[PDB]
Amino acid sequence: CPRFLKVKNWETEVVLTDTLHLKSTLETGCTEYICMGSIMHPDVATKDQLFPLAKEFIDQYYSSIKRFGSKAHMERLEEVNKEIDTTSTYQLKDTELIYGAKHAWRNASRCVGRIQWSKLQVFDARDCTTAHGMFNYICNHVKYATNKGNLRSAITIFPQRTDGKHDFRVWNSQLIRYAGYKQPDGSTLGDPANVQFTEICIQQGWKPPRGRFDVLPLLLQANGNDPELFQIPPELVLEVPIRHPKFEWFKDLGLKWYGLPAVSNMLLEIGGLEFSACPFSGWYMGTEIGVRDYCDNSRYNILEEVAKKMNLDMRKTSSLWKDQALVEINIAVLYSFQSDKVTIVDHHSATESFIKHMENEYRCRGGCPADWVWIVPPMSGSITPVFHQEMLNYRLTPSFEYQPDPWNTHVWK
Amino acid sequence: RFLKVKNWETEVVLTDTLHLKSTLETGCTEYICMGSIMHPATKDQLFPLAKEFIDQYYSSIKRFGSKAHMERLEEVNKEIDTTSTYQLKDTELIYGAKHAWRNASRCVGRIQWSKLQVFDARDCTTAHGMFNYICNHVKYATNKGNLRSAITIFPQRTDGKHDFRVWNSQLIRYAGYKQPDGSTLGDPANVQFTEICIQQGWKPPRGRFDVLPLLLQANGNDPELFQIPPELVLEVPIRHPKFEWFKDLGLKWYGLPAVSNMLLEIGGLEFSACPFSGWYMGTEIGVRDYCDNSRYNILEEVAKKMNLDMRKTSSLWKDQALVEINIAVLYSFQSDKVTIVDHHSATESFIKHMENEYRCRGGCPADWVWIVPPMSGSITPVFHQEMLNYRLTPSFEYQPDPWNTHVW
Ligand code: HEM
Ligand code: HEM
Ligand SMILES: Cc1cc(N)nc(CCc2cc(F)cc(CCCN(C)C)c2)c1
Ligand SMILES: Cc1cc(N)nc(CCc2cc(F)cc(CCCN(C)C)c2)c1
Ligand SMILES: C[C@H](O)[C@H](O)[C@H]1CNc2nc(N)[nH]c(=O)c2N1
Ligand SMILES: C[C@H](O)[C@H](O)[C@H]1CNc2nc(N)[nH]c(=O)c2N1
Ligand SMILES: [Zn+2]
Repeated sequence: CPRFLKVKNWETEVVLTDTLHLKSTLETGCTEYICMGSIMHPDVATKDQLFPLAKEFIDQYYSSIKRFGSKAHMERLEEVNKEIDTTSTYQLKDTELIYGAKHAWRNASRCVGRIQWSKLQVFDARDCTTAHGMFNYICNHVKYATNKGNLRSAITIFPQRTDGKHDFRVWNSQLIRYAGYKQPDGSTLGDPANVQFTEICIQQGWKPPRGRFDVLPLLLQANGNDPELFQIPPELVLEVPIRHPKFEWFKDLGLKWYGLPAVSNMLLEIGGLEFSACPFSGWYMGTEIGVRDYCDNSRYNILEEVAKKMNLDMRKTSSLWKDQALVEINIAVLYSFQSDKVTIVDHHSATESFIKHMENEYRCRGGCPADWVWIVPPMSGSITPVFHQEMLNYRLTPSFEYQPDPWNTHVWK
Repeated sequence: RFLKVKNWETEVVLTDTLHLKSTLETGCTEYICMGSIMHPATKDQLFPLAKEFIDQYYSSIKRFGSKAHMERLEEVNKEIDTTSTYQLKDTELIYGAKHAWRNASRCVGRIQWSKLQVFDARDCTTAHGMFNYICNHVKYATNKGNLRSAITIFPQRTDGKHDFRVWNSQLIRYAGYKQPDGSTLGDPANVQFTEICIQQGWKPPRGRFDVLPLLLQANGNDPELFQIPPELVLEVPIRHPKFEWFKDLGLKWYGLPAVSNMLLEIGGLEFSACPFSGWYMGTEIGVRDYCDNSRYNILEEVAKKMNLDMRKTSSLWKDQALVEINIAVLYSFQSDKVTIVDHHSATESFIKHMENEYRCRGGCPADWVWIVPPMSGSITPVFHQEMLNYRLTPSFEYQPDPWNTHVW
């Protein structure tokens, strides 16, 4: 592979040079003959597999703190090595764990918000043993992160995988989500995305209110055991009713959303250790709710209903009645959130911030992996600075990975 | 391997077998992906390239291994042998150009690929002949508003020394003038080229929408200026359906989109001059041309007349300004019976086209980065459609700008 690579910005002619792609660890899916850049998704580790993985991470950590080749560095290596040799695994120091989680965020190519990567609160929950213990740690995460609307990014990290039969998993894809109920007539109430999971919850014992914005319970699995339901204290779930600064009728749509974006189905990998339960949270970009949650045809799909109340021509597609209703929904989402002092970033600010971030990364780190397909907002793309930015995408470790859905793999006791 | 693509909205899955047929590299490796990078012969090189092409021609017409097929291979062989190149049959020229359109991973219009009008201009020898050939393309392809797809093909490369090149990247584009005060009149994307025309003796009207003259190079010779007759250049006054103040903005665009700087490649032959044209997707003009900061840049101005709050980015004034600008663009073309496709319709057609391609051809290369409209992305059905990109041949490829390699 070639040493230096170039990326161009076609709006500013700025040309950056990427040396970091050389440290790529795993596969992208692409080959010389085919590219999978638009493809969404392209039993444990043995000793000899783990040794080099771990050393790589350690060396990396000691090169960050400017102690590479030091006495503490070589001594750490020998300790880690002795530990894999005898126990088939090892354990990360609190320092290593915190560096590793910040660095998996920093390396997350699909994430437009990584300018904040270094400010992340890491909650070590490796001492956990039960679902109640999990429910407790998560509740504290929610309360810390939410901070009364002044959100703060945090991760809570549960015990790492051992033999595969003793995983900790959060069964909810995200900590806070709205239920979805299939009707007998085929129509759906709530968030259609979450139907399968809502059914699981109901079978597992949940009594559903059967409403449009019913907050799902946590379903928590510890040490390989069957999952258990716990409801989140509603006082811990900050929520924003959606109104519009011009249209008085917009609140009549009875729309709200949750203030905390919190991913709980991804696997954090550090030094070859697998953290199968590692919920993290930040704050929302306006478009996530205004465009995807609200407007996607298979989600809340309110475009037609907002169009009606706007009195738009809806026969001709070229009237652009859809794009007009879309902008106005996203105007209301940013308005509601700012007026309740809940932290939220518009897609112009975020993309501008990210270009800044990327440039500093190229400067200081010799590169910054990025997934243009994910990075570019799902509305008004070309009018944001990232659209015109060339981005090399590759996978650096530590990283956040996808993992199978637990209800597909779990062995019921 | 077979590969699968899923649409995440409909959950439809398609199976790609076609990708097995490509050979050209994409740029990516198993470790680095360049899906967002814009720009990632001899007798012995020439024959197998020619052979594969003929093979798939005679396979597409269901006469594979025929006597017709066998002599063609023989004909082509003896010809490369004794001439270091070979000429395409007319049937093969037409197939090669339609199929190069068909393999254009970055084109959303490809549902139309087979209704391509093909203009053979391989008997051309001067810049004057080119100009006459181009005028005819423009005039046919414009057709009084009812746009039709066409391509014109000038003689193939031979030795690099005698290349045919249209120097305009597009047959019709507005001029760009640098001002003493730093700013730019006309089109800022064209400013260099405009000054190469002026340097060649073009008299610029120094205006915001001055059609640039043709700069044609024939057989490796110096380029020569030529004005397209105005009656062949259809343009549209851009006006708004509800905003009666919009016309006062002074916006017009040309009706005919026509890329003239690329390079058609068939059976290992290089047509360095092959202007093709179809019709516009509204966003091409409404978003990119008018609203990029390095283009016409009118969002500030429009949102002013629209009287929006322009103090904070989070009031999404740009996103409002943008939608109204694109409404006008569609409404102007439609009102003038000039062909245009909106991005909702062009995307639907594409998804339908993909279905067709998979169904009968086992795949359809697509560049998601380019296929997704530059506005309202996820409310079009292609945002949610997974696409595989790979380079099938014949293809349209890029080439060095002429003024970087030509000696006078
Ligand atoms: C601090 C505020 C943050 C903002 C504004 C932000 C922004 C975003 C956005 C808009 C997306 C796309 C979401 C989607 O389309 O589903 C995303 C994805 C992602 N973000 Fe962030 N993020 C933030 C914090 C974080 C943190 C704290 C982490 C990890 C520690 C993280 C890691 C990721 C990852 C791994 C993805 C990809 C998700 C997937 O593949 O499904 N982000 N981010
Ligand atoms: C007939 C109606 C057509 C429509 C609606 C259409 C639409 C589009 C659009 C919107 C783009 C993106 C270009 C940009 O944003 O810069 C594009 C690209 C492209 N189209 Fe089409 N097109 C049409 C006809 C054609 C024809 C006749 C050809 C060739 C025979 C063609 C081949 C291509 C190629 C090669 C690109 C890639 C441009 C590049 O790489 O710079 N298209 N098309
Ligand atoms: C950490 C973080 C910050 C931020 N601003 N946004 C996120 C994503 C939040 C989220 C919240 C949510 F409810 C669903 C999703 C993804 C749904 C599945 N995808 C693959 C189609 C994501 C995460
Ligand atoms: C054949 C065709 C059909 C159609 N609807 N649109 C096109 C492109 C028209 C066009 C016309 C034009 F003047 C410039 C461009 C893009 C120039 C390069 N970009 C990346 C900075 C494109 C071509
Ligand atoms: C098929 C395609 O990859 C898929 O629809 C992607 C496109 N880009 C995206 N970008 C973001 N940020 N989030 C998404 O869910 C998607 N979806
Ligand atoms: C860097 C990136 O490749 C560049 O901004 C691309 C993105 N997608 C595009 N898509 C179209 N249709 N036209 C373009 O010029 C671009 N530009
Ligand atoms: Zn790729």
